[PDB]
Amino acid sequence: DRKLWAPGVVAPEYLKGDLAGDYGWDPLGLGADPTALKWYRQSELQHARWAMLGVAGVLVQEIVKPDVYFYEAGLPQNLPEPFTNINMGGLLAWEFILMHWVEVRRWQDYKNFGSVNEDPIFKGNKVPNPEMGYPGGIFDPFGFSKGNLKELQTKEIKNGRLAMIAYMAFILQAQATGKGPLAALSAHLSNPFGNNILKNIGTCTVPHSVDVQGLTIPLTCLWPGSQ
Amino acid sequence: VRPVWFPGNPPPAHLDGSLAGDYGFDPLFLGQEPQTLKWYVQAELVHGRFAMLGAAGIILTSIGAKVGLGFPEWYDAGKVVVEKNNIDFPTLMVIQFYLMGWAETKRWYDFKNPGSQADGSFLGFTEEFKGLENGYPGGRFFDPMGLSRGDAAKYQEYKQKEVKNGRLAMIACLGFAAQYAATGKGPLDNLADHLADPNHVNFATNGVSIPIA
Amino acid sequence: SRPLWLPGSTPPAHLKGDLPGDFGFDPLGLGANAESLKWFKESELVHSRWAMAAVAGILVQEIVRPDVFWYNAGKEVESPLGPLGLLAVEFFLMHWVEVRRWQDLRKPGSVDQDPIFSQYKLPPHEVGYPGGVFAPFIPGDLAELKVKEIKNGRLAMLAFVGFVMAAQVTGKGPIAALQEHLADPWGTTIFSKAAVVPGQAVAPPCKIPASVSYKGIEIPTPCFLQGLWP
Ligand code: CLA
Ligand code: CLA
Ligand code: CLA
Ligand code: CLA
Ligand code: CLA
Ligand SMILES: CC(/C=C/C=C(C)/C=C/[C@@]12O[C@]1(C)C[C@@H](O)CC2(C)C)=C\C=C\C=C(C)\C=C\C=C(C)\C=C\[C@@]12O[C@]1(C)C[C@@H](O)CC2(C)C
Ligand SMILES: CC(/C=C/C=C(C)/C=C/[C@@]12O[C@]1(C)C[C@@H](O)CC2(C)C)=C\C=C\C=C(C)\C=C\C=C(C)\C=C\[C@@]12O[C@]1(C)C[C@@H](O)CC2(C)C
Repeated sequence: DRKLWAPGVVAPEYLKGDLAGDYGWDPLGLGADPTALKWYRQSELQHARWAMLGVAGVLVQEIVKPDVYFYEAGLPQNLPEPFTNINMGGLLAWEFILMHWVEVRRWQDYKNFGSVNEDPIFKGNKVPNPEMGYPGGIFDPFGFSKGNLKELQTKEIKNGRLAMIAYMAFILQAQATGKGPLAALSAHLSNPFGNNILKNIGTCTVPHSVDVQGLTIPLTCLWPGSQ
Repeated sequence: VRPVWFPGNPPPAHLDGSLAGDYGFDPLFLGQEPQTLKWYVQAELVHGRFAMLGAAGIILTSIGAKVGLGFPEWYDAGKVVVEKNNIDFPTLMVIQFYLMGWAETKRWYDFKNPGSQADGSFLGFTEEFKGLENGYPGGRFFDPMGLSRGDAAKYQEYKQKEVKNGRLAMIACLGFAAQYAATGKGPLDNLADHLADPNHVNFATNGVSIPIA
Repeated sequence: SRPLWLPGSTPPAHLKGDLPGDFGFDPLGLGANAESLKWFKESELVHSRWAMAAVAGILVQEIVRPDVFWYNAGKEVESPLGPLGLLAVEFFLMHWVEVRRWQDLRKPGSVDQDPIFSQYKLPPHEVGYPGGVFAPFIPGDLAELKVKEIKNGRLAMLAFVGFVMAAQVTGKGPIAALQEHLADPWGTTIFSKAAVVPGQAVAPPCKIPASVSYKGIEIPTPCFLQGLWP
């Protein structure tokens, strides 16, 4: 909680540094309810980890194959050769079921903390739980914990906040200039005064709709302007 | 203390946090008298249950007409029903009023006399018609699953859910009426027109709702 | 304590685990009333048993006679006993047995006695589990077998519902649709036949006709809840 988010601000009396990355920000007072603070920490960890994976994926996907737009990589006709033009219904089914399982397990760990630790088939195997949101065990196989856990949680959540900001940046850049992260960076370095957020905000390069094997996904932008 | 319709405003004394869906909304003080408040409670529940049935039926038949099944819109189904089936509308209306009059007079005279309707006069049915609470008859006929019986907190949660979905369905039926009067088409036609272009297709772009432009 | 449907949840106060198949599942609290719970227990048992017999029947009918669709098997038998003679026999026999079962449901100590040969009767049993002449060669403990019965029966209830909804969407029987799924796992799901988005809705059309003749009439043959289909 020390070294807060601003020089002259005070921390709310529910943010006292017991959570990692606590700068005492909470300007909307959403974490004033401890129940809601627990749930929002879990959602923060989820958004953070998914966004770290997301920026890693967009970056490594542009580096490995710059041939493919990450904004259009979800389209089935841009999928790799073992999966090109695959039926998105069965794909969505795989994803839906396999994610329903794990996310309901995580949610039951939130509701009753320490109740879904054991494997339900091979009932000899229990994931530990130092904290809610940090299962460990098979999720910490290299064992980087049982050391500086608070410092590693701080690193995780800081890089995760940064990755959330960075992925929304990726998305908005892809919507504005129609380019990936590194493509946008190189386009800035090519002409860093005629190619910036000016002369590119106000134009959305996302189409009004996209036909995906019969469906028409509505395909909006995060702000209005130019199709 | 308790959620109010107008945060900050204290609730009126006659709206204690006891009835289902009590948010202290009585600006005209219509239910200030207790017996009048019981009457209006049963009126709200009957209105909301009829409106839940009506919204569900309108929604289902609109779904059927929208996906292509053999369904008219809610504003055309009476004519279609009495003309597809050679049904005499007077006969249907008087049968409906006979049956609903029996039912609603039983309602009325259980409200006037709660101890009534359970003497065995109807067909020997005594306890099926005694009524649990005002507006919540219960029993083996009106509550065949026994959901009022057993768990009481579940029963209160269900009362809240009932009154709230009933108010939402009353608003929804008012919306169906206004949307037919404005757009001249079905409810889910309105919804599809809104989901097509959420902007430029709403009540501000009919020329009926806002006559300024 | 006991295995639950949600390994972290708390079962309702009215589900103490005494009953077979009691896994704490009553999110709506339908079995909260002690009197409604007996009726729902019996209805679960008879639904389970009817659905198990019916699923086994469709499967074995599909294996023995793949020539006939189980959804159409009502109008394709052409027995010499006509439709209405069979319907009358079934009506009266099922009326007898179901009224007997119902009389055991209401007043349990009522009907264990044979109404013809007084020497034969059922031993004092539990409602839903007659026993006696209904149960020769019970193989093992009765409690675990009641649990097995109700579990296979819930599975068979879902299996008959699946037969219905995969015979209305696919028009094929259970094993035929299973082979249809094995021959195209990613394209023959219901997710790959149907999808609704905010702006369009693609539903699978029924392979069942809306009406069938059956001897001079027209039986309405509707899809279950089409329109609500995804
Ligand atoms: C006819 C339907 C009807 C009836 C009889 C009631 C009755 C009641 N409501 Mg409910 N209510 C309704 C519809 C109804 N409500 C709807 C649709 C909503 C959502 C907008 C609500 C939301 C609501 C809240 C949030 C609360 C109540 C409460 C109450 C109680 C106290 C107020 C009172 O005495 O009202 C008497 C009402 C009438 C005599 C009927 C009103 C008819 C007027 C005279 C005509 C004007 C209505 C309207 C403005 C016009 C729109 C349609 C028009 C364009 C044609 C009482 C039991 C309070 C409570 O404690 O309940 C337990 C409370 O907190 N109601
Ligand atoms: C959201 C809707 C809703 C809810 C929560 C309730 C809740 C309740 N009602 Mg009310 N009721 C409703 C709608 C609702 N009702 C409607 C529409 C009617 C008119 C038919 C009634 C008529 C009615 C009477 C006459 C009585 C009750 C009673 C009760 C209580 C016990 C039953 C129960 O637990 O219901 C739980 C409700 C649900 C779990 C909702 C089920 C969801 C349905 C099946 C969705 C599908 C609807 C379908 C499309 C259309 C159905 C058609 C219909 C003709 C069957 C409880 C407070 C009894 C009572 O108070 O006992 C003391 C009582 O006597 N209600
Ligand atoms: C149950 C809620 C509900 C829902 C989900 C919808 C949804 C929709 N309506 Mg409908 N509508 C409703 C209620 C509802 N309406 C009611 C109650 C009315 C009468 C005023 C209307 C009248 C209406 C018209 C005339 C039109 C729509 C249209 C539409 C569509 C676009 C939205 C729009 O134009 O703004 C309409 C949104 C509202 C009117 C607000 C929603 C209802 C509010 C929240 C009720 C508040 C009541 C309040 C709590 C108590 C009142 C008493 C108080 C004054 C003291 C959309 C599908 C348009 C359409 O067809 O799209 C193509 C259109 O032209 N609606
Ligand atoms: C009609 C068939 C039926 C009936 C009467 C029952 C009755 C019962 N079940 Mg069983 N059950 C069934 C089918 C049925 N079950 C199926 C198919 C499954 C597998 C999903 C289960 C799984 C199950 C578990 C795991 C447990 C029970 C338990 C119970 C008891 C408490 C719940 C209660 O009172 O609700 C009474 C239920 C009804 C009145 C039926 C509800 C009908 C509503 C109105 C419509 C439901 C529509 C449905 C959602 C559509 C599903 C189809 C498809 C989409 C899958 C009670 C004896 C608990 C128990 O044993 O405690 C003693 C328990 O732990 N049930
Ligand atoms: C749930 C019960 C059920 C129902 C309603 C049906 C209905 C049908 N079956 Mg299926 N079947 C079932 C279970 C069921 N089956 C089971 C469990 C099996 C596995 C043994 C089969 C195996 C089977 C085959 C192999 C064939 C059918 C066929 C048929 C059709 C004609 C039957 C006929 O001619 O009667 C003949 C009637 C009798 C032989 C008399 C009944 C036998 C004795 C008296 C025992 C009955 C009492 C006993 C205690 C069991 C009752 C308990 C329980 C079922 C409730 C008809 C659609 C035929 C078909 O495809 O038609 C096109 C066909 O070839 N069935
Ligand atoms: C989860 C996430 C991103 C996940 C991304 C994923 C999975 C990306 C996947 C893909 O890209 C790849 C990999 C490859 C592509 O081919 C395919 C897809 C699928 C497209 C972003 C979250 C992004 C989340 C963001 C940006 C959240 C920002 C939240 C903020 C700023 C909150 C602020 C406050 O709430 C506090 C903290 C305190 C309050 O009191 C005050 C305020 C100010 C309200
Ligand atoms: C909106 C409504 C009532 C609104 C009341 C309000 C706002 C009251 C407000 C207040 O009083 C309070 C609360 C407190 C006071 O101090 C202040 C005010 C402000 C005065 C009732 C709707 C009530 C609406 C009802 C009962 C609707 C029933 C609909 C049915 C039966 C539909 C049937 C059909 O549509 C189908 C199903 C198929 C078709 O083919 C055939 C038909 C028949 C057309």
